[PDB]
Amino acid sequence: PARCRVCGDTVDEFLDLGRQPLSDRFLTPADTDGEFFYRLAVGRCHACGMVQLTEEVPRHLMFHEEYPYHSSGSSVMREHFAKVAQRLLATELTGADPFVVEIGCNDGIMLRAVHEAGVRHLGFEPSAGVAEVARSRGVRVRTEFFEKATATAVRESEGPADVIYAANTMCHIPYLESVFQGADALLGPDGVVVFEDPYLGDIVAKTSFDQIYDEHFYLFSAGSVAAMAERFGFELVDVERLPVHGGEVRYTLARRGARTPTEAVGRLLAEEREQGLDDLATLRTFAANVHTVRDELVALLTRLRAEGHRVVGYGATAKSATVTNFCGIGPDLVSFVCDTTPGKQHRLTPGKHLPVRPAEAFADPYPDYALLFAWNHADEIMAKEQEFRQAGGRWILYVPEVRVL
Amino acid sequence: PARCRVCGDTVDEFLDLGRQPLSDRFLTPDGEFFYRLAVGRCHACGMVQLTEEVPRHLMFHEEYPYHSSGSSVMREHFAKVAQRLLATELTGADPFVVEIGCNDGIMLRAVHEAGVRHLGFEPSAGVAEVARSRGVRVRTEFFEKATATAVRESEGPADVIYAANTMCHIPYLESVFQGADALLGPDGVVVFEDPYLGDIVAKTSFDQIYDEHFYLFSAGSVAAMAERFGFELVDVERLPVHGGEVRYTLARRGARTPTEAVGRLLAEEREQGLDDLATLRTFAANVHTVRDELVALLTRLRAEGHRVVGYGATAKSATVTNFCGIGPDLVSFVCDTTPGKQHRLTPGKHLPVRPAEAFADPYPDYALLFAWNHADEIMAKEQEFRQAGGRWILYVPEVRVL
Ligand SMILES: Cc1cn([C@H]2C[C@H](O)[C@@H](COP(=O)(O)OP(=O)(O)O[C@@H]3C[C@](C)(N)C(=O)[C@@H](C)O3)O2)c(=O)[nH]c1=O
Ligand SMILES: Cc1cn([C@H]2C[C@H](O)[C@@H](COP(=O)(O)OP(=O)(O)O[C@@H]3C[C@](C)(N)C(=O)[C@@H](C)O3)O2)c(=O)[nH]c1=O
Ligand SMILES: Nc1ncnc2c1ncn2[C@@H]1O[C@H](CSCC[C@H](N)C(=O)O)[C@@H](O)[C@H]1O
Ligand SMILES: Nc1ncnc2c1ncn2[C@@H]1O[C@H](CSCC[C@H](N)C(=O)O)[C@@H](O)[C@H]1O
Ligand SMILES: [Cl-]
Ligand SMILES: [Mg+2]
Ligand SMILES: [Mg+2]
Ligand SMILES: [Zn+2]
Ligand SMILES: [Zn+2]
Repeated sequence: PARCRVCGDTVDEFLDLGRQPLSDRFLTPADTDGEFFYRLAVGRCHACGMVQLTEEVPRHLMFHEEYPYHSSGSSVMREHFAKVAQRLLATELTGADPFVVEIGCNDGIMLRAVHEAGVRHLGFEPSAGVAEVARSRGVRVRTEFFEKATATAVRESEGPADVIYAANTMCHIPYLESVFQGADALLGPDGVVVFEDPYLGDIVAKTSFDQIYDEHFYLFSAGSVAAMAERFGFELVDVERLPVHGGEVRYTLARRGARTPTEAVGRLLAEEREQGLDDLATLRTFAANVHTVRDELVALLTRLRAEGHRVVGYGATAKSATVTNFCGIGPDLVSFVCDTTPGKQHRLTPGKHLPVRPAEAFADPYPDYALLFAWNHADEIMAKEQEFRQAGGRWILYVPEVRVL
Repeated sequence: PARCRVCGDTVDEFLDLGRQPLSDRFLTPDGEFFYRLAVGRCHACGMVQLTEEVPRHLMFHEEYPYHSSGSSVMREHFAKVAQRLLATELTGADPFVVEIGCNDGIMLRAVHEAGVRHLGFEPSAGVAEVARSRGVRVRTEFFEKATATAVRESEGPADVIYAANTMCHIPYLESVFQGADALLGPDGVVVFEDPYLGDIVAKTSFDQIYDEHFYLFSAGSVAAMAERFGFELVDVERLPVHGGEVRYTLARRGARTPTEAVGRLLAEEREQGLDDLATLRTFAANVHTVRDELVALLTRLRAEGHRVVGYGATAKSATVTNFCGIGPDLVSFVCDTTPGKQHRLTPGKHLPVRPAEAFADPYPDYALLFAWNHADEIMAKEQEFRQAGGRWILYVPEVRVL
């Protein structure tokens, strides 16, 4: 059976999402025959507790020059990261020439604020097209993967870092031991690694299975991160819940013994215990709920198609690949998906090949129903689409359950 | 005989913050108003409330120096509120939102831009003209039974009545909720967000207690006030703004099913013991502790010869300075970005208010952070101060130097 990527012990599988494409490999017609697939399934290490995918997707297939996710296409997320820059600038710098490092800086949504404040900084972004965005904003960015050797080389040329930050990146990286070897080389004396990622507790509580796909190798919790930190000579010393991306936790890891864990760490552990997050049974109940959501969503879409309604998807999310492929949802059930990201438009969604169109197509004419794939952005979207609702249009949500609004 | 402004039963006092000035009344350099600031808990309905009501025309007036749109974080916060209300509550052919206390109208402007019918109530003439300037329909009236009833009659039913940092400012809740009964749709709701009692107690954030904050709402006291007025607490949400708030959703009794969040927050109040006067006494004890340590610290520092400056001329700061006895001998002046407040003096204790630039002229040894709710923003801005060896004094949730 599978072996844990953190500790090497045995992983018990609890959800099999079947054959899946790369979530962010939007296709032209020419690409469909060559299309990569893998088996997506999730399990729990019985030793260390880390919840993780069973099949590692090679990193160069996911992250590469044409990687299509631009972080700065959301107002809520631009403002989130401006506040992140402030937090780090306020609490994690010392001395005359402090140094902020980000792993997975993308289009520079966070570091651009660090730069504008005059603080020395460096991002690692192996996806060149978004890295060019970051650079166009004044950000220093190496087009390379953060791992032990690259971090260690930066330590020599740039000196110690006050903080290494990563958002929606650390869970994308199976090779955590290399990353933390790199952090141990690169951080200064009072340095920390601060990372925020989709939280297992929220996923389980919301039945948000679409948070499970190729780029989410780990579904972190405080318990698993605490064990992982200790294994690599680090220590979980602070936790913070965040509402973005469906529910996340931001973890702060110091070298072991360097800092006093905050009371927040124990509080979140107790939440996990109240949730039963570390019982496989809870995880099995999750998997049954995932199956109910699939049946109810497919039955709803099938009925709306039978009635001759028009259904269109809203937001070509990476997440949505898990939904379409696990649920068997093709162009017969959802005619196209509207998305604001220019590089996603005029292409086909992974595996199930829904056409992606610009947002403007949503109004020409308005559909009867919009399937909200970008449900983590619901208020922004439902707010602005007033003409849709005035014409009687309805929203279909499937988190935390299938429902029509 | 302290009487509950919601149910009229007896209020038991648990904290006395002494003689205080009006919080937002900054002085040019004799006729200075003081009132007694103290807080108690109605033993019958649980509502925590000030023991003396400041007459409202003294507080809310033409030159009121808070514009909501002044802060980036509240601009951002209110954009999201607009999106929330528009997404969740303002459904139908021709939905109508009313706001109590719309101020300079940032929130309603997004409702106006979405093409939704609305009306702000804003009795401060000046902020009201700003809101109008942004396209917001505003009456320059206090929201109360009569004014709300007439809006019902010209404009028809409202889907939502919303209030931010305003409901806690209004003693006359019965009048407000009558207004809302006249004016709300069938499935309409009153949605309001205010500084949360549970956070105040948890953070010993006693500077949240001052003239404008007449009520310190909890889920429990809100549920009881709602039921008194024939409404029902059907939703709650915690918000990090202004030191910790909760947003309460009220519908008419039986109109909606309370969300699971209402019960969870009531549980957290059970766990915190928030409905026990003993817990409030403990809080009052901690406030006294905070004063001792802060005073003792500032005194040590100025004997040691160090220079101290305040950062942010907040409304809240007046409670701290006057309760703690903090005058210009302990803390030399206060920097602030509100032109409105600059080159005037602080209420009661009289620290002078000078613009942000004065902080760097030269930097002090210690900066006493009154605008503690904006710590990241402020501390991230002030890189040279830190680089120069500066230090920050905070007193929430406890006195300490970072
Ligand atoms: C607000 C808005 C968005 N949209 C569109 C824009 C995006 O294409 C998509 C949203 O993608 P959004 O939920 O942010 O991330 P995705 O699930 O892809 O997830 C990606 C991939 C990644 C790194 N692995 C990850 O973990 C999260 C961080 O990011 O929706 C509109 O059309 N109209 C809109 O008004
Ligand atoms: C960010 C920043 C602020 N500053 C300054 C700006 C303000 O004067 C003060 C902040 O006041 P701020 O915490 O918002 O509210 P106050 O307690 O006044 O409270 C007021 C009174 C009122 C309506 N009753 C209320 O409840 C809240 C909503 O608003 O500090 C800087 O100098 N530099 C900065 O970088
Ligand atoms: N080993 C590694 N080092 C640095 N970046 C990496 C990486 N592996 C993947 N990435 C980058 O991680 C990013 C995840 S996208 C998330 C971007 C941004 N921090 C946000 O929160 O929105 C991608 O741009 C991808 O190229
Ligand atoms: N009965 C009443 N009706 C409407 N507005 C009122 C009121 N009593 C006070 N106000 C106004 O309520 C506001 C409180 S200040 C808060 C303003 C804004 N809602 C915000 O959250 O930033 C002031 O503008 C004050 O003039
Ligand atoms: Cl399964
Ligand atoms: Mg230790
Ligand atoms: Mg539009
Ligand atoms: Zn393991
Ligand atoms: Zn009472």
